[PDB]
Amino acid sequence: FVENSKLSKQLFDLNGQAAMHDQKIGNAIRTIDTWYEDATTPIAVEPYGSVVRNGVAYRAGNKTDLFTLMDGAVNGKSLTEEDQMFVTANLIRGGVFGG
Amino acid sequence: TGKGKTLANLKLLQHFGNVRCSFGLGMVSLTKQTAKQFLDMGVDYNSAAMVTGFSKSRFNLGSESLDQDEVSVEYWGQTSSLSKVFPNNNAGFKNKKLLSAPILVTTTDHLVKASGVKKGNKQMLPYVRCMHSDLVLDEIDDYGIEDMVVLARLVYLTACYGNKVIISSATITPAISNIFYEAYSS
Amino acid sequence: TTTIKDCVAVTQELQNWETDLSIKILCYHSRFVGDTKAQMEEYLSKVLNRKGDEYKKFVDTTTPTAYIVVATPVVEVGRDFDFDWAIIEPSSERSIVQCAGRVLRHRSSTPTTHNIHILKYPFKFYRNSNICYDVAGYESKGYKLKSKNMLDIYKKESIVNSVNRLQGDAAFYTKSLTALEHKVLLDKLTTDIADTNVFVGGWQLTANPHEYCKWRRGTKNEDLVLTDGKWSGNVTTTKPIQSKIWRKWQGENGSITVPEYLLDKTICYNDFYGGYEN
Amino acid sequence: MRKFIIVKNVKVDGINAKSSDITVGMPPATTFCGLGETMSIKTGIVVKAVSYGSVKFEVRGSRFNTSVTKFAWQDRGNGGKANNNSPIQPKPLADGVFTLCFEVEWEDCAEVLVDKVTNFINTARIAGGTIASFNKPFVKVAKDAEELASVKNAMMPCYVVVDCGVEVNIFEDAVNRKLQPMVNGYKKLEKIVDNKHMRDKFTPAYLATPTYTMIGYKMVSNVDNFDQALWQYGENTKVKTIGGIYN
DNA sequence: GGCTTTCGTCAACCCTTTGCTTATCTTCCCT
DNA sequence: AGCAATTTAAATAGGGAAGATAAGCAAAGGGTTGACGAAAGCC
RNA sequence: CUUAAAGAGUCAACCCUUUGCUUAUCUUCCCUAUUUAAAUGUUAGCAGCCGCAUAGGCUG
Repeated sequence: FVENSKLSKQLFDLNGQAAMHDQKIGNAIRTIDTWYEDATTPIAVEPYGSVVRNGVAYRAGNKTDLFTLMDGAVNGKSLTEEDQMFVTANLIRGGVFGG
Repeated sequence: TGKGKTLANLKLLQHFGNVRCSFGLGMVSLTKQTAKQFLDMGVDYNSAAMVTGFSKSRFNLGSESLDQDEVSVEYWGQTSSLSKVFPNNNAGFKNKKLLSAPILVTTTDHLVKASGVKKGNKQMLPYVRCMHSDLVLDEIDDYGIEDMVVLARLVYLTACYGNKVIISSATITPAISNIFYEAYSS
Repeated sequence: TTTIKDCVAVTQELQNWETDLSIKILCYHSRFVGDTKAQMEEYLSKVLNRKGDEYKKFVDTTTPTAYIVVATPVVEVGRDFDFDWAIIEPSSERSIVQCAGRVLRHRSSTPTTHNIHILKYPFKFYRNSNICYDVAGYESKGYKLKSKNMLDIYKKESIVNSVNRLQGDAAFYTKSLTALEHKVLLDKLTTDIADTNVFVGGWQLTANPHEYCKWRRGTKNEDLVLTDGKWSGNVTTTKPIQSKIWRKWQGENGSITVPEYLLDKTICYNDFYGGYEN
Repeated sequence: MRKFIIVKNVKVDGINAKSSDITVGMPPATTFCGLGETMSIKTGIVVKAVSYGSVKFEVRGSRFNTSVTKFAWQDRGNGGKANNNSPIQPKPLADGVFTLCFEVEWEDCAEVLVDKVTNFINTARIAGGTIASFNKPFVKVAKDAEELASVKNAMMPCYVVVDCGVEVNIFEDAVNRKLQPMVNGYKKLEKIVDNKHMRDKFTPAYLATPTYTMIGYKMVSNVDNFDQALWQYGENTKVKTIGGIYN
């Protein structure tokens, strides 16, 4: 990401050598979420099923985001294996889940 | 404006007889305009002398033969008898046009040095010019305040030898008209 | 307008001004090279001549067009110009009367509503609110207007002629432009001898009236000279906005007169508008 | 046609800051008018008005209390008590760098006028304070009003005193309109019948209570009319500006 | 007959914690 | 032994995450700055 | 002759200690730098040999 750089597109140049970000790779590890509502393709494991590119969050407003399933599991609501696997996948992804 | 002020000034000068005047005007181009009016109405270069002391390189293009414009610096004129008392027979072209002109259509800075100078003998030529010639200052309101002060000094010096001052300004302020009258009265 | 950078500010605003009107902009100040300046003069004298319809052939009058000339006080002195209308930045009342004399100078048709729109403030108000009319005006440090609002110091609707300058008023000079003008004129060109005055006596013997009363007292004024396209000093030719320029004459020789204050920075000479601060 | 002589950067220390009972700080225009008439007496150059500005001024003390002066046992007959500390009467002290501009009328060269003002100032005392330093005074003339402003701007940098007048009284408007009060003169209460303990025995003497006007500090260039900063002795046993009330 | 020294006489609070203003600058013009 | 050319255009947009806390002590002194009135030796 | 005239504020010092700002992030797509042209300015001031010459001449 650049702003004032007098150059339109930079590249991640680890010591000159062309490289790609670890977050790019780690996002591609966690592109396993095929368990949302309109499940046609795997999306990146996110607390909201959110993608910047498509401009939509596949798990927002329809009670399958990570926070409601986490609250549910904690309380006692039996999480379905896919929902359980999604919550576990977000836990090994990481992130602040408080508020 | 547009009523022919400078032509009326020449008419007023010629009402008293033959004309001997210094048309001191601001700007080079306004002196060029008054010279062109003087040329096309009745005045030749044996009586008129347009003086702009910078030798500007503004030439007329298109057709030199079909111009009928661009009043120039020749002054066939008549050399006055005062040139023999000036240094080295006055000078070349410029001071001969200054001193010996019956009608001197000039930029005004060739006349305001008559009132005096810091260093040198640059006072004598406009002094002896304004001694025997009338003074015609047109649109004196466009000058600065110190410029108008030294112009009224020139008016006082011109009136010191009986010559006639023609001021031609439409937007005159009583103050200006008054102090120019008081300079002429002194 | 009043000064050169004011003129290029009005020009650069009007060139970038989005409107349905076909604005065609000229710059007409005094800081210009020998060639360029002279060319502007001859063109303007032959297009603003309205005693006949010979100008219809020097401009494109077929298409409805706004031919706008942004100028400094070089237009209000010695110019036989005839504009349809003028917008005046206020500096002095004799400037108002002279730029009224540049509108309908050759015609005799009376205007119906209004042919002059006077600006509310000079542009030096945003730079110096203490004194703003001193540039090309008789306001100064000794003669300060109490208010700079032209509703306070001028009539809102007024037939501008020589009458306000011809009358002469010394009272209320701190809140009207005309009485400010008359005040200065009687307080500098007075019937005294002083030292820089007009009745000077006793001092003609001295060098004082030629030192403290300097004819054409200007600023230092050094001359940056253009020699065959190559400038001399710190000039740096630039490129104008090319939005609405109607006429632009090029120059190769000549000289520009730059004050020593603006010699510090580059005067940045340009083909369209001469000198500015950039 | 007006003539002025300006003494710029008059560093004075030990100024008696007690302008009156209720004013402590900058010396009022009665002090500088008294300085002007003092030179009218010693040097003979008769002074109409004085325009004074403050370059720097600090009252000695804190922001709420002035530093009192350790008094010396100088009265007669209190020996024996001289070993103890002398009792302190209230006289605040201050330092001040001033710029003075005297309206004078002179008929000789400017060099002897500058020399006379310098010889006065070398023996002068601004508000009870020793004049520590001062620049060489320079003469400037106000032929017209633009020349009056030239003299005005020649005192740069200084904060001159402009009179803003009394509406109701001093305390009220000092809070309301926030202007500064100072002694513009005095009010005579009683004729003094005992001239034995005075400076002159023939000069008539009156007990006085200081009248005050309300004033503002404006930089000399921001003052429109220089007559509103030139204080002079008015004929109401007070001092006043030539330009009257600053508006 | 003042006159100068030293000792005795008479008191009693409710304080608050920076701005005041805020600096002396270029158009014409021709040489 | 100086000569080194000109114009033309420099990217639109979408985002700059909230949730937590921000210590409690104990100190902060007074020492001089009194003028009238009244006894009371003393020139 | 400016609330004029006049005046020593001195001294002294232990701010202590303590500490988890952690957490997870897709910058990304897009595309014509195009076309010219004398390097001139003598462009070199040399190689032998005639000589005491680093004086002066000759040879191509």
